[PDB]
Amino acid sequence: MKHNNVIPNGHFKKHWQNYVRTWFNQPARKTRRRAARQKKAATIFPRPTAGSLRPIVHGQTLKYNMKVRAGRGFSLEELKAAGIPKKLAPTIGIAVDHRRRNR
Amino acid sequence: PAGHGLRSRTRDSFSRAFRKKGTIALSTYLRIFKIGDYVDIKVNGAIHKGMPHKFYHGRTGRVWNVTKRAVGVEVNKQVRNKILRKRIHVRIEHVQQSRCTEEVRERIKKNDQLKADAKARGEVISTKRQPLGPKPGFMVEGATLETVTPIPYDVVNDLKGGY
Amino acid sequence: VNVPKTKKTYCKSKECKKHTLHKVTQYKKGKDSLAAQGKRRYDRKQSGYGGQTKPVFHKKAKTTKKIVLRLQCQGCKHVSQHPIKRCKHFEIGGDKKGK
Amino acid sequence: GIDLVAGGKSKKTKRTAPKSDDVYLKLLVKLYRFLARRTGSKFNAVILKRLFMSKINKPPLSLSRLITYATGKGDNIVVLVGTVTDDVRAYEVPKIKVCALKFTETARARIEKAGGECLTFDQLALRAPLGQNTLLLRGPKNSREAVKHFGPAPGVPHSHTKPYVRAKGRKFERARGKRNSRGYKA
Amino acid sequence: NHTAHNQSYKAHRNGIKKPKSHRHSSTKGMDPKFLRNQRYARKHNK
RNA sequence: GGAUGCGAUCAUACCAGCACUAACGCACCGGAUCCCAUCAGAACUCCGAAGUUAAGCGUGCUUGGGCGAGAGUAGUACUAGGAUGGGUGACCCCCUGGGAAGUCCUCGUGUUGCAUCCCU
RNA sequence: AGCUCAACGAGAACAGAAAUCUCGUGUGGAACAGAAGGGUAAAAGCUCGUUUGAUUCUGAUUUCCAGUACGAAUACGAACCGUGAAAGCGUGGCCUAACGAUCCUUUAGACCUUCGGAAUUCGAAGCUAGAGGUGUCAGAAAAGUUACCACAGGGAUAACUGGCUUGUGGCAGCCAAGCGUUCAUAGCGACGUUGCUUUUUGAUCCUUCGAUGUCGGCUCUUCCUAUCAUUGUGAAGCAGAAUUCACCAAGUGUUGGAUUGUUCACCCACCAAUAGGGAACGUGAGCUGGGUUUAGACCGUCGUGAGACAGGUUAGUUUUACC
RNA sequence: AUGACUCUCUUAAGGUAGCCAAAUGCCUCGUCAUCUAAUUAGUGACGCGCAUGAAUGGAUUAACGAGAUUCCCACUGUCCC
RNA sequence: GCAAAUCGUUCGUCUGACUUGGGUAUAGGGGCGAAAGACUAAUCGAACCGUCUAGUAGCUGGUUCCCUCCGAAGUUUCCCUCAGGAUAGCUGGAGCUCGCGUGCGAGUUCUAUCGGGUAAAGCCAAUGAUUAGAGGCCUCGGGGCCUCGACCUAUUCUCAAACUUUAAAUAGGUAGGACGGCGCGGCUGCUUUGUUGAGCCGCGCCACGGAAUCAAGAGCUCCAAGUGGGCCAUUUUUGGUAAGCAGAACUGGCGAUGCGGGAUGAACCGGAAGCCGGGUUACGGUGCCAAACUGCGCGCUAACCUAGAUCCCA
RNA sequence: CCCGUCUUGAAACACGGACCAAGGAGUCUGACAUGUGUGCGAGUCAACGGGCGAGUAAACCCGUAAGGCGUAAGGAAGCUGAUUGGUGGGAUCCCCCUGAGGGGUGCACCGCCGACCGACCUUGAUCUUCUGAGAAGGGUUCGAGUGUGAGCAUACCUGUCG
Ligand SMILES: [K+]
Ligand SMILES: [K+]
Ligand SMILES: [K+]
Ligand SMILES: [K+]
Ligand SMILES: [K+]
Ligand SMILES: [K+]
Ligand SMILES: [K+]
Ligand SMILES: [K+]
Ligand SMILES: [K+]
Ligand SMILES: [K+]
Ligand SMILES: [K+]
Ligand SMILES: [K+]
Ligand SMILES: [K+]
Ligand SMILES: [K+]
Ligand SMILES: [K+]
Ligand SMILES: [K+]
Ligand SMILES: [K+]
Ligand SMILES: [K+]
Ligand SMILES: [K+]
Ligand SMILES: [K+]
Ligand SMILES: [K+]
Ligand SMILES: [K+]
Ligand SMILES: [K+]
Ligand SMILES: [K+]
Ligand SMILES: [Mg+2]
Ligand SMILES: [Mg+2]
Ligand SMILES: [Mg+2]
Ligand SMILES: [Mg+2]
Ligand SMILES: [Mg+2]
Ligand SMILES: [Mg+2]
Ligand SMILES: [Mg+2]
Ligand SMILES: [Mg+2]
Ligand SMILES: [Mg+2]
Ligand SMILES: [Mg+2]
Ligand SMILES: [Mg+2]
Ligand SMILES: [Mg+2]
Ligand SMILES: [Mg+2]
Ligand SMILES: [Mg+2]
Ligand SMILES: [Mg+2]
Ligand SMILES: [Mg+2]
Ligand SMILES: [Mg+2]
Ligand SMILES: [Mg+2]
Ligand SMILES: [Mg+2]
Ligand SMILES: [Mg+2]
Ligand SMILES: [Mg+2]
Ligand SMILES: [Mg+2]
Ligand SMILES: [Mg+2]
Ligand SMILES: [Mg+2]
Ligand SMILES: [Mg+2]
Ligand SMILES: [Mg+2]
Ligand SMILES: [Mg+2]
Ligand SMILES: [Mg+2]
Ligand SMILES: [Mg+2]
Ligand SMILES: [Mg+2]
Ligand SMILES: [Mg+2]
Ligand SMILES: [Mg+2]
Ligand SMILES: [Mg+2]
Ligand SMILES: [Mg+2]
Ligand SMILES: [Mg+2]
Ligand SMILES: [Mg+2]
Ligand SMILES: [Mg+2]
Ligand SMILES: [Mg+2]
Ligand SMILES: [Mg+2]
Ligand SMILES: [Mg+2]
Ligand SMILES: [Mg+2]
Ligand SMILES: [Mg+2]
Ligand SMILES: [Mg+2]
Ligand SMILES: [Mg+2]
Ligand SMILES: [Mg+2]
Ligand SMILES: [Mg+2]
Ligand SMILES: [Mg+2]
Ligand SMILES: [Mg+2]
Ligand SMILES: [Mg+2]
Ligand SMILES: [Mg+2]
Ligand SMILES: [Mg+2]
Ligand SMILES: [Mg+2]
Ligand SMILES: [Mg+2]
Ligand SMILES: [Mg+2]
Ligand SMILES: [Mg+2]
Ligand SMILES: [Mg+2]
Ligand SMILES: [Mg+2]
Ligand SMILES: [Mg+2]
Ligand SMILES: [Mg+2]
Ligand SMILES: [Mg+2]
Ligand SMILES: [Mg+2]
Ligand SMILES: [Mg+2]
Ligand SMILES: [Mg+2]
Ligand SMILES: [Mg+2]
Ligand SMILES: [Mg+2]
Ligand SMILES: [Mg+2]
Ligand SMILES: [Mg+2]
Ligand SMILES: [Mg+2]
Ligand SMILES: [Mg+2]
Ligand SMILES: [Mg+2]
Ligand SMILES: [Mg+2]
Ligand SMILES: [Mg+2]
Ligand SMILES: [Mg+2]
Ligand SMILES: [Mg+2]
Ligand SMILES: [Mg+2]
Ligand SMILES: [Mg+2]
Ligand SMILES: [Mg+2]
Ligand SMILES: [Mg+2]
Ligand SMILES: [Mg+2]
Ligand SMILES: [Mg+2]
Ligand SMILES: [Mg+2]
Ligand SMILES: [Mg+2]
Ligand SMILES: [Mg+2]
Ligand SMILES: [Zn+2]
Repeated sequence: MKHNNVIPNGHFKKHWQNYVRTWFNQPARKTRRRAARQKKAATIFPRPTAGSLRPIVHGQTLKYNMKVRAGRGFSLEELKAAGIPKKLAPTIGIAVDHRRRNR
Repeated sequence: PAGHGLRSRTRDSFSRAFRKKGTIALSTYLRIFKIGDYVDIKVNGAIHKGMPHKFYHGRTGRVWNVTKRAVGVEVNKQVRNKILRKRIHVRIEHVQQSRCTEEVRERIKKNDQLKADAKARGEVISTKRQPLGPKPGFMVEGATLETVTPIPYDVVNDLKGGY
Repeated sequence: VNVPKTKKTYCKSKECKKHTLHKVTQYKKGKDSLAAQGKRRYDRKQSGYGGQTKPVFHKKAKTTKKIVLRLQCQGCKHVSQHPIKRCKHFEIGGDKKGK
Repeated sequence: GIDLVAGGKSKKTKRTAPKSDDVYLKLLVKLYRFLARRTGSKFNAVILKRLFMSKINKPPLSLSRLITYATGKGDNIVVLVGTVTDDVRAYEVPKIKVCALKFTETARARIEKAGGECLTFDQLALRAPLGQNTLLLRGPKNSREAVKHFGPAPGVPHSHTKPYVRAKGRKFERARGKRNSRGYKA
Repeated sequence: NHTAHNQSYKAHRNGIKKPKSHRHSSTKGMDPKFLRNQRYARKHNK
C-alpha cells in the first residue's frame, strides 16, 4: 500500500472464480423469451397478449407514494362494487387479489 | 525531545556577559517596536519567559505583530531544500533594534534630490553606489629611503623573549 | 501530597459562572455494569468455544495513578473534575506544614 | 568538457501542437499558425497556444458568466477557446457576438433567439484578423473535483484538502484524527 | 548509523527555494483585539 | 559654578586613605499626643525646628588598587586556500590571504536630560 | 512587604575548634526539592501578611519534525479571581527531564439528541471534558528444550588458512648508575630510550557458508638463519684443559626409547651435536583415526522437567582419477 | 604438627555405615609405595571429596564376557630393513 | 560394487527366553517395541496415496527487440522496526502560468550591520591542578631561648574535552526601492488626558531602476519509478598500542565512467566522451623495451650490504 | 582477462553456464486515482428488459415520476440549509502618446480580507399554541460548504490494492 489512494475494499478473498456468472447467453435468452411469448399469443388467441387486467395501485413508502403502477389483482371489495363475482373475474381476464385492502 | 532538551547546548549562548548581570537597564523597556521593523534576536539569560529557541539567537527578523510584552518576529529557517518563514513571539527583553537598514532611508533622500537637481538641468545621471575602483596615477615626492634586508639567523631568538 | 478540604474555584454552571466554594473529595472509578454494550458484546464473544478472545494486559509499568479531585460547588451542587500530577502518597485535609 | 546542465538543453515541456486528431482543429491550427507568423499580433499568438491545450485546460464557460463579463461591451466580440454552456440561472440574455470552439444546443438556441450570433474561429479571422475589439475570456480552470484533492495532504495542519473516501457518513473518516474526542483533530 | 554526506548536494539540486513573498501577508496569529477593530474600521470606511 | 527631586549611561562613575566647602539646600538632629511600628520610637511611622556642619551628600588629592584607552607584544601564535613541496616520521618551509592574547610601557578617572532653587 | 547570605575579623558569665549575643568587612565565595549547566541580592535567597492563576473557554506559535501526533513551553483573546496603595504580577514549581493513541470501561457536564408504529417511566445508546495503560514508552495477549532435528537464506555474521595490525610473545640496538678483588663497557647493563620479527596469542571481519575435508603422528622433498655440531678466524678476568663473547659461514648432520591422542613436556641412553623455523599452523582422491566433533550408553554437578556441561568415560562406514 | 574437648552462627535434617584423584577430583602429570634403564599409563595406599555415599541403592563378590584397561611368558616381517 | 549392505578370513550361539513355514490378530498421533525413538514393504523424532494446492515466503534464482532523451539513492521520521515497509529527499513524465533582459532570480563577492566561544591565549584574573625559593616572622602547633611546619606579603616553574577574563581565521543571519517616498483627506467598536496614537483606505505628486558579476529565464501543480547495505581521499576529529579497524564533521571522488599518466590497481595525477581530418596541449615523459635528446650546463655520490632511481606507494 | 548475477568492490581461489533446437516469465479481472483522446453538457448514461433485426450472439430503436453519478452543505443526532465580493498583481483588447509612458478593459490563476449556510457559542426588541417564531447584533472556534454550476459516459497508459 502506497501513495494517496482510496482505501481498497475488494471482496476477492474467497474462491470467487468458481462463482462468476457470465452473460454470453443474454442474446439467446432474449430469443427464447420472445419465442415463448409468440407461442403463448397463439395459444390464447384471440385473448389479448398483455394478459389479465391489473389494478392501479400507489407506490409504497414516502418516496414513491406520488406515483401509480400496476398491482397484482383487484380486491374483493372492488369486484363487488363493479358487480363482478369473484369466481367469474379470473375467467374473463381480470386478476383477483383477495389480500389487498381498501383504506 | 528525542534526545535533546529545549535548552541543550546553551551553556555559553544563553549566559550573561562578564560583569553584566543583575538588573536590566530600563532603556530596553522604553524601545518602540512597529510592524515591519527589523530586530536582532539576542537572548537575555535572566528573563526565562518568552525566550526564543537557541536557533533564533543571533538571527535578524522582521516584526509582524505587537503584543503587550512581546513582538512577533519572522525568521528565515533553512530546512533541507526550502527556506521556511518561522513566526515566533519573543519578549522584548530578548530583541534589539537592528541597524541593518540604517543607511537605506537616508540614501533614498540623497538619491531623490540628486535626480531632482539633475532633472532640472536635463542631465541624465546615475545615483548607484560603486565599489572601490582602481586608483589614478600620482607623483610622490622623494624622501630618505630606508633599506630593508633579511636578518641573519640566531637560534637564541627562536623563543618569545629569547633563551 | 496534601490537598485542602475546601477550595474556591471557578464554577461553570450557568447559575454561578463565577468563583465559589467547593468541597474536595477523591474520585473513585465506579463499578462496571453488566448491561453496558461493550460488556454485552464481550460476554457474547466469550461464550462457547475459542477460549480468551481478547487481549489481557500483563506488562504493568506504572507505579502510580493520576488522582482526580472531585470538586462539588456549594452554590449549584454541581461537580467538576480536576486531575493532579502523579503521586504515591495523597490525602485530603491533612495537617498543614508547621501547624 | 563544458560546465552546463544537461548540455545546455531545455528540460521544460510545452505543447507545440494539439494532441487531438480532429481534422477541423488541425485546420484551425494551420489557420492561426499563419496569422500569428504573418501579423505578430499578441492575440493571434495566445489563440494559437490555447488551441493546443487539453480538455481540462479548455474549461467551459457558462452563459450567465459570459453575460456578466460582456456587460457594457456589446460592440466587442467575445472569444472563448472552449465550450459555451447554457445556464438556467440566467433569465435575460442580451444580443451578443460570441466566438467559441463549441456551443451546447441550449446555449446556441438562447443566443440566437436573443438576436446574437454564434461564430467559429474561422469566421472570427474574417471579422477580427488581429483580434480587434475582442473580449478574450477563459473558463474556470480549477473548478473541478480533482483539484479539491490537490495541495497539502488532508491530515496536515491548516489543510482543507478533500480526502479520498468511498462513501460519506459517520463511519468514513470521522474518527481519530478528525476530532479532539478521538486522539486529536489534525 | 547516521551521516549528512551528500545531503547538502541533494538540497541544492532544486534548492534552496525561498518562499513566495506576497504584498499582503496572512493576519492569522496576530492580536485579535487589533484585528477585530481593523475589520470594523474597514466596514465603516467610505 | 553648584545643590536638590526624578533620571539616562551603569566603575573614566568602584574601593581605600587624606584634605576641603560661600549661599540656598540636603542631612544629622528634638520629641512619642495622634496614625503606624517593633524585644527595642535603633529602624519604620507621626509631630516638630533647639543645636551642628562632626558624619552623610559634594569636591580635591595619592609616582594607591581596580577600571577605561593607547602603544607594544607582533605580522608573533593561530588560520582559509595551493603544491607529483621538504622530511623515515614527528612536523615544517614556501605560495595566494586573514590575523590574535597576558606581562612591560604611557595616558585618563566620568558624561548628561527634565524640573526647582542658591550663587544674584 | 521587610530583610541579606557563605565566610572571616574583633568582643561578651558558665562557653571551649564548635551553643547564644554585639560590631565590622563581606559580588554571592550561600541558598533556591533532585542531575548538571545557566540564572537571581532593597531577589528568584530568608522571615512574615493575605491567598488558591495548580481556575473556565477556544484558537495560534515554538521545541520534536514528515514541518504528523504526544509531552513540554511561550504570546494573545474572551471570562472569573488572588495579591498589592498602585503600576504590575499570577494559566503551577527560577529555566533546561519528570510521561501515554484506537477499542472498551468509568466519572463529570449540557429542564441536550436517539431507541425508527405513537407515547410515559426504567434501561440502553450518543455529544463534550477528564480518569483506569500500554516503560519494547507511535502503545500484540505469550515459557523452555533439541546431541533426533527440518526448511528458506546469509560469507550482510562466528568456528581454519591467507591479508592489515603487533598490544602480547619472540629477537636486537643506544645511553652508562652499578656489578665484575682492583677496574663503567673481558663478560654483564639498573633507571630510561630506538627498533626488528610474523614460528605465540589477541584485535578485525576483507575473501570463502548452491562446502577450500577440521588435531596429532607417519611418510617425503625443498627452503630459511636469529649457528646446536663440523671447516677458517678475532676477543677474554684465554697458562694448559675446558668454557665464554664475536666474525665469515646454511656445505654436511642434528638420533634410539619409557609415559601421554597429543602440539608442548619430562626422563633414560647414545652422540661431534642431539639448534630453531617456513612451505594454505607443507602434506587425509598419501595413510592412520588415538583425540576432537552426530546418532547408543554411564558418572558427577546443574535443571521441577525435556535436557545442559571450552567435565570425565566407552562404542562409533574416512568415497572417486581413466581428464 | 594435629584437634578428642570447648565456644559461637545455623538447618526440615546437617553425609551416618562405607568408598575414592574411581567410567565420579577442577586444581592435577595430586602425594607416597610398587612395576621400568626411563612410565601424564597400571596397581596398592593416603583424603576438608571443585562435585563420593546407601533399592535416585552403598560396599563386596566365585562363575561368566566377540565388554574397557596394565603387566609378564610364549610367539612372531609390527619393527630394525 | 556381484550387491542402494555384498565378498573373504576371523568370530557369537547351538535342547533353549532355540530356529523356521503357513494361517491369524494389532494401522498412522495409531500399531508394535527384552526400549535402539527401534520397527510398521530400500520411506519413520509420526508411513504411504490422492486432494485442499498454482499452500505462504520481508529470502535465492531468472525475467526475451533497437536507437534517442532525462537521470538517481544508501539520507530523515515512524514501525516486534535492523535482509523489510511506509514517509520526506533525490528522479522522470505530463504540463500550465508568464517572461526575452526593463529579469527581483544566485552553493559569488562588495557595502552596512548583528550573533558566536572553537584555534590560539590566560593563571603574573575566578574555579581546579601544581614546582621552588624569598621576606615578614605577628600569632597558632611542632619538637629541641633555639628550632621545623603552619600563617601573612611580594615573586616563581608548569597545566585543563566536561576551567576561563580575553579571543581569531573559516563559516552563519539581515539589509541595499516601484511591495519606494511625500502631501492633503477619510474610517475604527482598538488606543490616548487629548482626531493622541496604531493600522488601513481615497486622492494628488515624485520616483534614470538606486552596489558588483551573472542570469542556456522564472514561477506553479499533478502522477509516478528507483533508492533507503555504501565505499575512498585532503583536512578537522572520537574510541583503540594499532589496523586495508570502528564511529562522526565539510567537500570532492568511486559506486553509475570510459579515456591519458602512476609497470600493474574502482578512489592517486590529468581529464570527463556523438562519428571523423588537421593543429596544440594536460599529467607524465624523451638509453633500449617505447612515441620524444645518449641535447646544452654546475655540483654531489663510488656503495668489497643487490649504491641509487619520483605524490598516493608498497 | 568470461559472460550472466548479488555486491562498497568480480577475470576472481564467489555462484549459474559442456553444446544445439524448440518451449520459457508484469498477464486477465474488480475497485479507485491522475493524465490524455472523444461525445454530450446541468446534465449524463440503451446498462435489467422490451421492440426488432444482417433469415439475424452484430447493428438499429425505446427511460413513460426507473435507476446510478452529478446538481448542497453542515451535524452523532433531533434538525437547519447558502443576500448572491471587495481588493493587490495579471492575459487580451481600445484610446492618447511614441518613454522601462499615461488612461480605459481586468478573463484564468495566485495572495489578502469581508459576507452567506451549517456544528458549537452568543444574542432577543416584538409575538406565540410554553416552546417555538425572529427586529437588531455577533465569534482568534469548527466544515471534505456558498458567493452564476462541471459533470456524466467512454478509450488507453501508468500507479495502489484484492
Ligand atoms: K450465463
Ligand atoms: K549527552
Ligand atoms: K467463543
Ligand atoms: K519582595
Ligand atoms: K554583618
Ligand atoms: K515498540
Ligand atoms: K611486537
Ligand atoms: K563456508
Ligand atoms: K590427493
Ligand atoms: K564395536
Ligand atoms: K561381550
Ligand atoms: K556354527
Ligand atoms: K501420521
Ligand atoms: K526482511
Ligand atoms: K588570554
Ligand atoms: K589559576
Ligand atoms: K521507499
Ligand atoms: K548472484
Ligand atoms: K557472494
Ligand atoms: K562460475
Ligand atoms: K493516486
Ligand atoms: K437522471
Ligand atoms: K424504456
Ligand atoms: K454535533
Ligand atoms: Mg484464497
Ligand atoms: Mg411490478
Ligand atoms: Mg518518539
Ligand atoms: Mg537529530
Ligand atoms: Mg449464546
Ligand atoms: Mg461455555
Ligand atoms: Mg563536447
Ligand atoms: Mg545527462
Ligand atoms: Mg475513549
Ligand atoms: Mg495540530
Ligand atoms: Mg529617636
Ligand atoms: Mg563634613
Ligand atoms: Mg593607579
Ligand atoms: Mg543547579
Ligand atoms: Mg505554562
Ligand atoms: Mg483589591
Ligand atoms: Mg512546569
Ligand atoms: Mg520557588
Ligand atoms: Mg514558569
Ligand atoms: Mg489516558
Ligand atoms: Mg462510551
Ligand atoms: Mg421499534
Ligand atoms: Mg516505539
Ligand atoms: Mg518449540
Ligand atoms: Mg565479510
Ligand atoms: Mg614486546
Ligand atoms: Mg633495559
Ligand atoms: Mg566454492
Ligand atoms: Mg571439494
Ligand atoms: Mg582441495
Ligand atoms: Mg648469520
Ligand atoms: Mg685460566
Ligand atoms: Mg643446513
Ligand atoms: Mg603462521
Ligand atoms: Mg595444515
Ligand atoms: Mg592432499
Ligand atoms: Mg581422506
Ligand atoms: Mg591431517
Ligand atoms: Mg576415534
Ligand atoms: Mg555420542
Ligand atoms: Mg535434581
Ligand atoms: Mg573415544
Ligand atoms: Mg564420612
Ligand atoms: Mg576422591
Ligand atoms: Mg601414574
Ligand atoms: Mg606401557
Ligand atoms: Mg588408585
Ligand atoms: Mg551427591
Ligand atoms: Mg534411604
Ligand atoms: Mg549419585
Ligand atoms: Mg564397588
Ligand atoms: Mg569377580
Ligand atoms: Mg552373552
Ligand atoms: Mg562377475
Ligand atoms: Mg484407535
Ligand atoms: Mg525382539
Ligand atoms: Mg536418544
Ligand atoms: Mg502426497
Ligand atoms: Mg507462482
Ligand atoms: Mg509496536
Ligand atoms: Mg540479499
Ligand atoms: Mg517516495
Ligand atoms: Mg566576528
Ligand atoms: Mg562549546
Ligand atoms: Mg571552552
Ligand atoms: Mg587550547
Ligand atoms: Mg536492502
Ligand atoms: Mg543503513
Ligand atoms: Mg565494516
Ligand atoms: Mg550497487
Ligand atoms: Mg608503481
Ligand atoms: Mg586528434
Ligand atoms: Mg646524457
Ligand atoms: Mg562481501
Ligand atoms: Mg562479473
Ligand atoms: Mg583470489
Ligand atoms: Mg548463492
Ligand atoms: Mg557448473
Ligand atoms: Mg524460441
Ligand atoms: Mg478522464
Ligand atoms: Mg429518478
Ligand atoms: Mg440546529
Ligand atoms: Mg451563522
Ligand atoms: Zn456553582
